[PDB]
Amino acid sequence: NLVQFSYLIQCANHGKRPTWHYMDYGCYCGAGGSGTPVDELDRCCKIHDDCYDEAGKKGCFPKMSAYDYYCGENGPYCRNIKKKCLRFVCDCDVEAAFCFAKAPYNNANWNIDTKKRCQ
Repeated sequence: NLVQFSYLIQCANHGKRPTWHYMDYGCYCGAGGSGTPVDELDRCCKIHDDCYDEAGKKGCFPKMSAYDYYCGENGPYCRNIKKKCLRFVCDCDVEAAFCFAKAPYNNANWNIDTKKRCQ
């Protein structure tokens, strides 16, 4: 999951910020998953969790291999067609990489008290 997701995030945001900046943000960007998303970047992470829960109920995890993608001028896009579970997880990852690149990064929402703000 994380290695290829990091390449898609870095492609979409052009290098603006390191992937780790999105790993402990709000209520949903990171390990847990409770409460209401604190902002539009946090809503990106919640949709990505919904997407990964759907992929798991379709038997798409663990990943058979690396999915196919290309980083063009355009930003990243997925290229698997015949391998359906690899295309489904890549779609989840590239929609969150674009969402992240377009959402404002609110520095006050990095590493919050999640037991309190999301519960």
